[PDB]
Amino acid sequence: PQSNKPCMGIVQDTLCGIRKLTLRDTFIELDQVLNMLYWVPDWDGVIPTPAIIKPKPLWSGKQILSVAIPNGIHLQRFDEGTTLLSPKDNGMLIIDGQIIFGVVEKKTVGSSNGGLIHVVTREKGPQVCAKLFGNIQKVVNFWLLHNGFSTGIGDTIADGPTMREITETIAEAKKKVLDVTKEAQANLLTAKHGMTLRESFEDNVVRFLNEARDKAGRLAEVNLKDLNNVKQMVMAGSKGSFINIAQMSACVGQQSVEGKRIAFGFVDRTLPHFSKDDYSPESKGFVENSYLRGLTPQEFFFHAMGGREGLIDTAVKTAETGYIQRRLVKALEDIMVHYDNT
Amino acid sequence: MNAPDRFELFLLGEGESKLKIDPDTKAPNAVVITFEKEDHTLGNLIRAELLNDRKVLFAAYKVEHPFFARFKLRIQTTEGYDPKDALKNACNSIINKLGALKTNFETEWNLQTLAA
Amino acid sequence: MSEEGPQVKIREASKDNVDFILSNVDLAMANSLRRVMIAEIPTLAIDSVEVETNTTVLADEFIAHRLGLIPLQSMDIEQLEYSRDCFCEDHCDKCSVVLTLQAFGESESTTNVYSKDLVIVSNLMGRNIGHPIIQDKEGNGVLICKLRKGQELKLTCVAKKGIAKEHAKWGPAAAIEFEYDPWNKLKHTDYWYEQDSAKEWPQSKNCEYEDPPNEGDPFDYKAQADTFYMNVESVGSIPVDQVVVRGIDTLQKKVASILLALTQMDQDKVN
Amino acid sequence: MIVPVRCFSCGKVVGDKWESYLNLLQEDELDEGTALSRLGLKRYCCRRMILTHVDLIEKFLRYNPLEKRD
Amino acid sequence: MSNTLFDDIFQVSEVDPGRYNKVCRIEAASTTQDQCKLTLDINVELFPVAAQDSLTVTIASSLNLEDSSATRSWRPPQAGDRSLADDYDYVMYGTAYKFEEVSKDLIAVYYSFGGLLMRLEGNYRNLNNLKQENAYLLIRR
Amino acid sequence: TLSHLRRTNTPIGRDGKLAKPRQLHNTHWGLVCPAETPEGQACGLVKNL
Amino acid sequence: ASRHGQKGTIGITYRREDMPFTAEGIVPDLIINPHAIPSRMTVAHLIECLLSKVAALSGNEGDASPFTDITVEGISKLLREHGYQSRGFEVMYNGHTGKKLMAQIFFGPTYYQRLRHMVDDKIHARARGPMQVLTRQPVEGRSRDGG
Amino acid sequence: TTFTHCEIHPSMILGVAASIIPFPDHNQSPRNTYQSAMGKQAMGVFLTNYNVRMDTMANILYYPQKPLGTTRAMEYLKFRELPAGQNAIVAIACYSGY
Repeated sequence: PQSNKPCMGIVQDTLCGIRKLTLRDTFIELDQVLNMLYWVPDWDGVIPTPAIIKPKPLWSGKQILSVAIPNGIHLQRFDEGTTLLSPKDNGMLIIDGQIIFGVVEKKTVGSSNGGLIHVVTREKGPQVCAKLFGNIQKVVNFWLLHNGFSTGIGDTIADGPTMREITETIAEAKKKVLDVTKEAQANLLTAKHGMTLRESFEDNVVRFLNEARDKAGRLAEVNLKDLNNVKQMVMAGSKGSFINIAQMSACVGQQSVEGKRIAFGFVDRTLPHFSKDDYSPESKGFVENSYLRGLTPQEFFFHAMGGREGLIDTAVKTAETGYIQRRLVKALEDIMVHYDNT
Repeated sequence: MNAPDRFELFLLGEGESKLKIDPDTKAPNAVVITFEKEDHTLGNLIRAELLNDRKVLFAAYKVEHPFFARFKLRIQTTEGYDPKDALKNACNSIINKLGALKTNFETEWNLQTLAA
Repeated sequence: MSEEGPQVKIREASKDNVDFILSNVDLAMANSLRRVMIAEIPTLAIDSVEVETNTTVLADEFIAHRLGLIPLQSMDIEQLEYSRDCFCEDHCDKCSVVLTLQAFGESESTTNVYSKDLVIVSNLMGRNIGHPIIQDKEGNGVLICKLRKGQELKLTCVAKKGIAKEHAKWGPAAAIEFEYDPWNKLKHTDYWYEQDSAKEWPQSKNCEYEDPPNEGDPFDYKAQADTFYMNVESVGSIPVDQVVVRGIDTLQKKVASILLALTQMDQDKVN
Repeated sequence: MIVPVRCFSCGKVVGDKWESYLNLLQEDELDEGTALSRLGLKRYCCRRMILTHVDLIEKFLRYNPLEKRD
Repeated sequence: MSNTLFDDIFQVSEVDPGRYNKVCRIEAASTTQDQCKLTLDINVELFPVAAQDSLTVTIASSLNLEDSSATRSWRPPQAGDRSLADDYDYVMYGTAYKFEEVSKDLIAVYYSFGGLLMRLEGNYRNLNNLKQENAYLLIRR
Repeated sequence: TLSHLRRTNTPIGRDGKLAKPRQLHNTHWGLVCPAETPEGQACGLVKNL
Repeated sequence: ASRHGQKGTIGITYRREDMPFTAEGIVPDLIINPHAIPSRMTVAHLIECLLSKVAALSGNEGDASPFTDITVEGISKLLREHGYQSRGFEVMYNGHTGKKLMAQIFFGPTYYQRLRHMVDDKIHARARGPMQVLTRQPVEGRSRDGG
Repeated sequence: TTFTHCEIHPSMILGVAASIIPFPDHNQSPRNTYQSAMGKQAMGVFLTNYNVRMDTMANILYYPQKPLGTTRAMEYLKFRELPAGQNAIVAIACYSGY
C-alpha cells in the first residue's frame, strides 16, 4: 500500500530462464515434456497436442509454460512498433490461459503494474498467485537445469572495428575540449547567461566529456550479438544495464568530487606529476580506459576519491535517516480509522 | 549440529516398505509408485525403459527435494494392461540387457588379456 | 555371440585404466552404469582409530582423518559382513580387520612414518584382503606423518566394509571420462563464437572414429544417442575390470530387488 | 602441514609422490611443469594439489610444544 | 462432408530469417486466385524452403480420414494407423485468434501454432468456412 | 598483525559530521593507502600507511 | 570469500554424482551464480580465473601485479597453446541424466578464504530460563541463554 | 621536460592489506575497500609456533595453499609462507537454482 503495486515477483535466475524458454527458437521433445508436465503439481493428466505433428512431434516453450498459468486469465500489452502479428515478438497476448505471442520478461512476471501477478491476484485471489509462483519456479528451474547458463570474460570483449570507432570518438571529444580551451585563453569566449566565464568553460568541458562517454558506450552496446550472456541478462531485466557494459567495455569516464571535477589540492595543480595551470581533461580526472584494459595510476587515484564519497554518504546518512524515521513514527502513531469513517 | 546420519541413504528404517503403489484418481489406468532410499540412477533407467513399450502412454518421475533419498514414478498404460505388468517387463528387459553387456565385456577383456 | 544385446569394444587396458566404446545402448543405461561405478561398489578402509602415545606436532583427529583415506586391498570383500549385521559385540573376526601402528624417532635426522608400517594382527581366514596398496617405485606408499628425536606414536586401527554413498574414502574409481557425438550431428550443444565457431573450438580425439558431416545433408531429425566413449581409472584397491563387472552386478541386484518387492506386493494383493 | 594424501577433486592419490617430486627439482634440475607431468599428474587439479603446497611441517619440527614466548 | 475446410496452391516470394536460427517467415501469393496471400512462420530445420517454390496448402478440421480429441490427451502414433497426415509432408496444429475485415470483399484470418504466426488474406467466399477455432495446417512440397 | 602495527587515528569525534577530514585528499598520494579504510563511523578517520 | 569483494554462504552440498562434469571427468569443487558479475564489474575475478587456469595447466607462478604489461589477449594465446577454448569455456554434461548441456560453462581455479563466521556460533533458541535480579526480564547473551 | 625526481614504483602507493588483491586496477574501488576489510578474517597460520601459546581463541587451517596468481609485493608480506586460503576449482553457472 505504499505505492499500490506488487512487492514480489520472479527475480534473478528464474527470470533469466523464463525468457530463454519462450523464444520462438525453443522446441521441446517428448520425454522432457512428460517430465515437465509431471513437475507441475496441479496437472490434470492431459497431454497438450503438439504444434508440429509431422515429421516429428515437438512442443514450443510457450506451450509447456502455459500449463502453469491458470485458465481464464487474459492479458494484452502492445510495445513500441508491434502489430496484431508481431514481427519482433514484442508485446504479450494471453487468451484463456494460452500464450498467443510475446516473450515473457521483467515487464510481465516482475513487480510491475498491470503485469501477470497483479491481474492474477486481482482476479483469482492470493492463494492462486501463491501457487503460481511455485509452479513457474519449478517448471523454469527444471528446464534451466538441463539447458545451462554461464558468463565469462568473453562477454566483455568487443571486435576491433568497434574499438576503432570508440577511440575515434574519444579523440574528437578531446579535440573539441582543446579548441574551447584555446578560444577561452584568448579572451574571446563569451560568458553564458547569468554565469561566470570560468563556470562556462567548466560546463562546456564536462558536457563534451559526458557525451563522448555515452556515445562510445552505445556503439559498444550495439556491437554485441544475441548470444552474449551479459546482453541476455540485461535484456531479461535481471542484472545490470548499459552503463555497466559501457564501463567494462568502452570507457570508464569522468571522475568527479562534490559535483565538480578534481579540484586543485596542491597549489595550481592536482598532482605532482603535472605542470602548473593545467586544464586538460586527463589532468582533471578523466578515465579514457576501461575495466578490461586497465587504469593508469592517476585515474586510479581519482576513481578512488569518487568511490570514497559514496562510502561516506552511506556510512553517515544511515544514522541521520534513522533519527528522522523515529521522529516521524512517534509523531503519527495514534491515528486510526473509526466506524464513523472519520 | 543437525547433520543427519549418512546411512539413512541406503538402510531402510523399520516399518518401511521399499515400494508403495497408489492409484491415480485423474487418468484411467494410472499409478503413482513411491520408491524409498533411491535416486536418479534407478528412476531414469526405469523411465527410459518404460518409454519403449508401445502400450505405455505416460511414464514420468521426480525427486521433490535433494535432502531425502526417495522418488516418485507415474505410469499410465492402455486398456486391458496392468502398469505393474509393464514395470515387470521393463525390469526383465533391463536385467537381460545387463547380463548380455556383462558377458560381452568379459569376452572382450579376456581377449585383450590374451593379446596383452 | 549375443547379437541382441549391448556391444563393447575395448581399445586400451592396463592395471589402472580401461579405455573402451559402448555401442547399441541407451544413454540412460550408460549414465546409470557410471553413477553406480563411482558411488555404489564396496571396498575396505579404516573406520576407527585408538591412540596410546602421541608425541608428534600434529593433532589426533588429524592423523585419524589421514589414516581414514589410505587404500587397502579389498578383492574378496564379498565374504565380509556389514558390522551392523554381525552378531558379535563391537567388531567381529568376521566383520572387521585390525591393524597396529608403532613408530619412534630414535635418530637425530627426522624419520618419516609411511603406510608400509601398518601391520595386520587379526586372523584373515585365508582371504585376500587387508593388504595396503602400494604403487610407487620405492614401495613406501602413502606417507602418514613425521618424527624427530624423542617422539613416538602408537595406535590401533579397525577397518570395515562400506560404500562411497556415505564417505569418499570407500570409493574405488578416481575419475571416469564419458563422451559422445563429437561432431554434434544431433545438435545437443550450441557453440559460442566470436567470428567462426568451427575454428575456435578444438577437436576431440574421438573425431577420428566417426565421419564428418557434409554441408549438403539436411539435419537428420530421427537419430538417437547410441555410441559412447568411456575411460575408467581405479584408485588401486580393486582391479578395473572388476570395477566394471561389479558395477553391472550391483545394478542387476538393484533391479532384481525391485522385481522381488513387486512380486511380494502382488502376492499380498492376491490375499 | 604434511601433503594431502588424496586429491580433493578427482579422488586420485598424490600423497606418496611428494618425496619423488622434490627429487626431480634439484637432482635433475628440471622445470616445474615437466616434473609435474613426469609423475602422471595430467588433470590440472592434481597439478594444483602438488604445485601450490606450503610444507609447514619442517618449521614446527624445530620446536617443542612447551615454551613459546611472544 | 469432407473435413478439408480450405485448399490451394501458393508460390513463395522471399524468406525472412531474422534473428532466429531455426524459424523463418515467408510470404506467398496464390497462383489460382489473385486476391489470396499468405504470411507464415515455419520450422526450416525440418522443412527447408527456398524462394520461388510452389507449395500445396490445406486447412483441415480433423486428421481422421473417416467420420473428441480436443479434450482428449494426445496419444503417440501407432503402427497400422492411417490418417490424412500420411499424404502431406508438414502438419501443424493451431488455434485462430483474429478475423479481420480489411475491406468489403477481402478478409484476413490469424492462426497461432504454438507461438508461430500465420496470416491468410483472401476473398470472403474462399475463406467462408475458416470460422473454426482449432485447425490443422498441412503442407505438401 | 601487519595491518594493526601500521595504523593511525585522527582524534576527531567519530560521530562528528565534518565531511572534509573523512574524504581522501590530494596530499595523500604515496603516504596513505587510498583503498583500505574501515566502514561505519570510522570511515576515513582511521588511516593506514 | 574471494579476493575481489565476492563473499557468500554455502546453501547446499552435492555429491560427485550430481555434479556436472566435463568430457575429461573433472568436477567443480564449487559453483557460483553468474548474476553477481555485471553490477559489481569485477572483471579482475574473471582475469584471475583465466590466468590461474593457465598457470595450473603450465606449471609456473603467474604475475598479477598492478600497472604492468600483461593483457587478456596474451594469456588467451598462451591458453590456446594447451588445447582449450580461448575464452575459458568448456563442454559439460548433466550429472543426473548424462545429456549434453546446451550452453557452455566458464570453468577454472580461483582462490578462496574461509571467513570467521560459522553458523554454529550464531544459532540460538530459548523457551524459558534465568531472569534478571532487578528488572526480572530474560537475560542478555547467547552464551547465557538469553532472549 | 624539467624533471627533478622519479617514482620508484606506483604500486607502493598501496598499503599492506591491498597488496594481495590481484589486478586491483580492473576493479571498482569500493570492491578493493571491501576486500581490504575482509582480508583480516581469513583463517590461516597466524604464527608458526601456535602450538605452545594459550590464546583465548585460535583458528588454524589444515592445508594452506599459496595462490597461483601472486602480486610481486607479496614477497615482502610473506604471504607465500603463511597463506590464508585454498585454490578451489570454480564453475560459474546456473545449476538447480541453489
